[PDB]
Amino acid sequence: MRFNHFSIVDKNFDEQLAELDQLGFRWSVFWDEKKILKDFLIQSPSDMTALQATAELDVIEFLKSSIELDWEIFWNIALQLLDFVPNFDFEIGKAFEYAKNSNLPQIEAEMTTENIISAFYYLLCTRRKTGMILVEHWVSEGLLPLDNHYHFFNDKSLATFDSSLLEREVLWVESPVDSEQRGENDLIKIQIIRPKSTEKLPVVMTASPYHLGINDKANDLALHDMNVELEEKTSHEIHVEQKLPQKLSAKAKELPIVDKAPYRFTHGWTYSLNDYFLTRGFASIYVAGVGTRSSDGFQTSGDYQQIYSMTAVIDWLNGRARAYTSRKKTHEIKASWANGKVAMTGKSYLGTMAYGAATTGVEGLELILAEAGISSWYNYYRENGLVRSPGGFPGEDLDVLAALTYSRNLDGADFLKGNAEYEKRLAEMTAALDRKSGDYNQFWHDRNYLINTDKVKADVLIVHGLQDWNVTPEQAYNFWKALPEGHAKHAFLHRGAHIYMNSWQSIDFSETINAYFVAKLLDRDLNLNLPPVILQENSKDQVWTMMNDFGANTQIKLPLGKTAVSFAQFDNNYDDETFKKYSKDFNVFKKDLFENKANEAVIDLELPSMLTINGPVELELRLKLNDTKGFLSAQILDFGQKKRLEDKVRVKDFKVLDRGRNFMLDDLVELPLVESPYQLVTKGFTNLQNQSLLTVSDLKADEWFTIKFELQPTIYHLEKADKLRVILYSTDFEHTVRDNRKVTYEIDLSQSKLIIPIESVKN
Amino acid sequence: MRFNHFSIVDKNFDEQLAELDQLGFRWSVFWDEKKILKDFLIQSPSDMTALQATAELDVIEFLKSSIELDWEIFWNIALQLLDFVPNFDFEIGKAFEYAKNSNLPQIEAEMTTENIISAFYYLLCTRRKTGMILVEHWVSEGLLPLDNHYHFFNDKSLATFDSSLLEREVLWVESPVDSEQRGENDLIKIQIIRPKSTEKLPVVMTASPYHLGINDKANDLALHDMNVELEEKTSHEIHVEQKLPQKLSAKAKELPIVDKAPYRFTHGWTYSLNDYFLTRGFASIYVAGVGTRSSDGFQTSGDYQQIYSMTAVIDWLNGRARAYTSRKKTHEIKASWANGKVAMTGKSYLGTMAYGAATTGVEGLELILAEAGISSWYNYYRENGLVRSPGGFPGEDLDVLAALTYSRNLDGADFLKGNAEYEKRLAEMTAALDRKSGDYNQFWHDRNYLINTDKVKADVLIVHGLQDWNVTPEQAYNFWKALPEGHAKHAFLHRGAHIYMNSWQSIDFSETINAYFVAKLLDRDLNLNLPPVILQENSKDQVWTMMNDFGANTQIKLPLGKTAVSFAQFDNNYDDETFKKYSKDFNVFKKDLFENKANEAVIDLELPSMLTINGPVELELRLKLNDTKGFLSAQILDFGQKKRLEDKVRVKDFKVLDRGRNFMLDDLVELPLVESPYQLVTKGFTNLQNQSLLTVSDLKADEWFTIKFELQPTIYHLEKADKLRVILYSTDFEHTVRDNRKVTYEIDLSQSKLIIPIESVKN
Repeated sequence: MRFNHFSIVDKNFDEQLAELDQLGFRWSVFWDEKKILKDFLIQSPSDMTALQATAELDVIEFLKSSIELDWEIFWNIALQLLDFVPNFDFEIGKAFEYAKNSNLPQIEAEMTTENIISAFYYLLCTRRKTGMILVEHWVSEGLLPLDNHYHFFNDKSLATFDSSLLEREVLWVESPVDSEQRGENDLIKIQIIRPKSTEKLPVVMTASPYHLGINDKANDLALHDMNVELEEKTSHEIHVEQKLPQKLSAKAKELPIVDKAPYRFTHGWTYSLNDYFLTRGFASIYVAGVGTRSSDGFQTSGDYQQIYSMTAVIDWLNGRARAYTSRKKTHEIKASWANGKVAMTGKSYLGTMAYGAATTGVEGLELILAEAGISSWYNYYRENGLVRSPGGFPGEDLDVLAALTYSRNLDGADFLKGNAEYEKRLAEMTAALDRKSGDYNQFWHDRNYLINTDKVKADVLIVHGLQDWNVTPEQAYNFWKALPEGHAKHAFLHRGAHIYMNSWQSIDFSETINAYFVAKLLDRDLNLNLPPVILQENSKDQVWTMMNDFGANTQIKLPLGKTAVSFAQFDNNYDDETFKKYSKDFNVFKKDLFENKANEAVIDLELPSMLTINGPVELELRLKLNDTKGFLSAQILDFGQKKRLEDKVRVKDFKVLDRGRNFMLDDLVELPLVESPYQLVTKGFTNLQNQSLLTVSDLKADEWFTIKFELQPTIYHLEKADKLRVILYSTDFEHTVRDNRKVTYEIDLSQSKLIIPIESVKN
Repeated sequence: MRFNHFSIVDKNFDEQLAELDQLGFRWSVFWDEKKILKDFLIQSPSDMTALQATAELDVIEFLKSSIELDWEIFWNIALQLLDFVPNFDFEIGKAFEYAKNSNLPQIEAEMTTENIISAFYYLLCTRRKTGMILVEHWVSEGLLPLDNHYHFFNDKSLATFDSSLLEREVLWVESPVDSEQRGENDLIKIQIIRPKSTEKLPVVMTASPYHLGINDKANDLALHDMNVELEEKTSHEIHVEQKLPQKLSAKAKELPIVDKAPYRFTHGWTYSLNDYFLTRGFASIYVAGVGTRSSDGFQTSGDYQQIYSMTAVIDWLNGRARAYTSRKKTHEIKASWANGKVAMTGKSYLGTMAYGAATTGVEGLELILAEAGISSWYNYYRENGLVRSPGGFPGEDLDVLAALTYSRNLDGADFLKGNAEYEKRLAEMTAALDRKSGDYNQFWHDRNYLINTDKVKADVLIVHGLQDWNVTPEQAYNFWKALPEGHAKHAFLHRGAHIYMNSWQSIDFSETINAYFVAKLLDRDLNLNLPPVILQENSKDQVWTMMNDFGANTQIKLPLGKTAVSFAQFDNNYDDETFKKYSKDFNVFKKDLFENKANEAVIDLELPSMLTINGPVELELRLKLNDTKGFLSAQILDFGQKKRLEDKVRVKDFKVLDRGRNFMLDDLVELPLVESPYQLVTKGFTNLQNQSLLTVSDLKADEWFTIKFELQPTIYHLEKADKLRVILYSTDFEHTVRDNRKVTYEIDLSQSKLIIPIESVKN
């Protein structure tokens, strides 16, 4: 196995001794090393009598013997404390080497009392085989009491807050939006989970429109039919201007103020990362926003009205907004328990709200941890003037999502009063989507946060899977690039798909975030020094590395032509039998597509030297077709039998992650390295009539022309022997419209090039 | 969706009113029905303002209106309380019908105050769509306080015990066994989890050798090679006698007695069913037994020494055995908090310990809930004088399991002191297994609990999957049949494989067990009337029914011959290329086998009339082969495209099952009904030299002979149009040894019959 640590903060010896002292390890520099070892074991929750010290002695016998401590014996014992099984996982007497091969943090210096003290200090910061760093594992076993006070170790907050004393309250924040123009402010319900504390508490907020329930039936009924014809566009230029929603201010009111919230709740969805923080002194707040269960308004899905319905919570936490005990607005409640500092978490739609909220510059929002989020809704349901369904979900669009998350209709009483207004507004949204052209427009522009990144003041932490074709990498890439120069930002890019990564064995993600959260939300110094991007290497088992940026400046060019006279063509139309079996199951189409058994142009490129792709690949193509309309599709896969990481996790151990003290037990998981015949590196699409998103032009039939479009950005490393399978085609029975007209594409490969941004590395 | 209830206990009106009163619903027979409805909603944790009463009014408006209550309005509201979404899951105004089609308990009588009161009473006993009965759902939301006192409703214990006050203690019970003959009693470590209570507490014990860890490496290394030759047997008769282990008594000792256990623990594996009971006033005790981590002895795996190491715990709970605070035996501890009543739970090895423990007749052991358990170890690793690996695990045997569960070696300090003795005893076990003949012997006889069922005094509840080929149905079937006449016994047979069934949406299993457990462990009357067997119907979605017995007396006979001159033959030997690809992956072999693409004899039988198989199928065959040794294999599958239940569960909802108050949240799951080309009904194997397990006979080559052997028992219903695919063959690359010698089998189909026990049903 292999470990990777990014959460270990370097500390001086005096600092180390002081922190150890706080944990009950009161040592001095002139103590004997075996005495320090003995005290370390005795003061801990571990069972000394079960530990083996050497090939011939257990720990007790070793302590009684005259044999002196060396690094091998130290590691024999340390690995056992880290949950490794001696004689089976590792060889007693070769523990030092085993630790080295596992990439565990190790002190490499002479055996002295001072060096031994540091080895123990950092051992406490080290991940166990079962997913938790030693110190937290021991804390969960009783090392420290549950006193509901902050206790820090290596700049991390420990789980010293009693989860049995958590308060679960409900209240409505008065937002400055009127999504349905009723002439009143929309009240937004929020759920609060906070530990007991004698001091103001930071907040970890998750804005989830899914939180209070989902409407699957309405979702399936709104689903769009992909089996339609591709409409031709007229030469024209698209014009847009940015206009932010006007904040509505509620009048003055002399209402009485209550101390505690009268309404409470017990069950609710939670993000395991938020739970981890609850016992570490961080309250959680979940908001569903406008158009959701128990709240007012329409499900404006993505625009700034929804963003403001969420950020109102932050205003309330900072005493800049009003909250009531109920929707009757008879009593007001204040955030007397909060310090006003906030951090947003969650993936997908939740990460999307974090990006959006960040672009408002709201004070108090200190940082966002946006995972698999959307920075511009247009790219989630479209691509270069084309209708492009999210990976795995054909027929989906913003109106289908609106129907899914308009949870107000989940309550019969609410359905009765607001269903009419809802359908009216959903129909208006559906027409605004313009699935006919698939072009960018004002409606989409109002859901593009990239144009407001200049207002971002919060630190930005981005998490994104490089095999996530649902919420494409461009989403993270674009926000990353639009952020002003010198802005505090970091990205974690893994190889999974649309999944979380806070329960993995290969990286100390939660512990790293812990350090970052305490510094930003508790007003402390951030001693943690993280690189620009933390990347999980492809074709490697549990290997993580660091990069300087996402998107390199250097680039090499590979011609698609193998000769000076190389032409390639393929049809758009399939036989009616094959066309209908591809439309019924896009997975069979993908299989054939990848194996060159469908209408396509395949180019197998032998790689010159090893290289690391870092950024969006560009496709410069010279083609022609016998029609005045059409689009092009392209997929690039790492072709050939080889071990590669799957995009779906596998379980390592069940319920070994304790988010407190027998609180929300979680499983330890990890992406498996398995042999595959190939793997998708990146893909992209473009409407041949869209030279750019804003300009549509006429297309001339039977005439040669050249197009330049980028594919999804990514970071992928290839060896000099690997092969890149470039697939060019039209209809994609998973993303684009399915038009079966008789058209023929012809590509001049010798005039076609593949531009690839590569990590210079300065190897 | 469809629900099935077996936990609802019938109660008189006076009883109903009294129980409702205890929940805070203080009603009288002369109250108006709308007033009762109003009080019911107001006194509950539900949100009245979100509920819809009619197609035009919400509940509040309905209460204010003059419209009277009828059964349709009642169900409109009841379905919402049961978590169904009005207007989407069901049609407002047609709620009564929807409830009927979902098989929900319904009162069918005139609308009166008395009938309305009963409808509410039983509504509280009814399962919600999300997996919990209404009353328990509301209790988890605060309907009743956490007072650590027993509260009963419809004969079920409610979750009124505070999980935050659970005590987790460790101690060692002095067993009466000396598995390694050291001249001392083996101390057995136990983990106790008990809620706070002012009265003696029943106990729910789980004997799990896996509990404290498993040794996967040792498991893989002990794995046996299946690619070996089949040895011929000599005519002889096997002789066995039953001899129980002599209980060793520890001498007297004047040790001081402590009040509370000094040793404690925090983390540990638990069975969700046991957790469910913790908050309902039932303590949990987990034991790993002899040869496990922190306990003395060898891993005797299955014999009565291991059984006694577990039952010693029950003796201690009843003041008949000594327990110490530590292995130093300096202080004694007594079970002052226990009432002495015990119930055993768990599946597989754990269910096996329950069967075994039951055959000892130990006082205090009131009942066992044995799931997928083994009643005789021989059948788990053998079948009719043949080595037959557990389904899915080729090469496994008792010694491989011993290596897996000898968890004492997981501690380095223990490895040092007892590894030598361990390997010595494991080698002795391996030789005793006699994989050469595969015959029954004394070693196996000492691990056969079926011969001691006359000593069973505890009620017996059996749970077993009819698609579990790991731990075959014969295990449950045999114990069921050996139980003395009139003995209290019940069986739940589902269609899953080696899985649990206490978190399903289609059956109220936990609630049924709740009622059974309180009556038996708390000395109360058992008013619950359960049928002999609760069976989940095949080829049906969420349908459960009841049967009078497992194994019918009636039987029909189907000839395998389609004509008077019908012969069939097949080889044993395959080409060396095919033989090695089948040995590397038995799944490809099974695929070919089922699709008649391997060396086999297939008989497609058209069924005359519909029928329900109930018991073991018998195969009377007349065959011959050119050899003096060999075995026969047979599999019978329900052939043909049709919707069938898979043997693996699918998730319905995440974390909706609360085992307390935000305690051990669990997912609601269910076996999915999907279309399949076929499905295995039953299979069996036999050594042609074994007329019976105890008599081995010589085999004559090129000579006709007839054999009669049974396949695995089961209950499967077939329609008159279904087809039974009977497959006869030799080598099974999943269960039996892989001998590729050149032999030819010939079967006389006209002299061969299929005897099938059928449920008379008296249709």
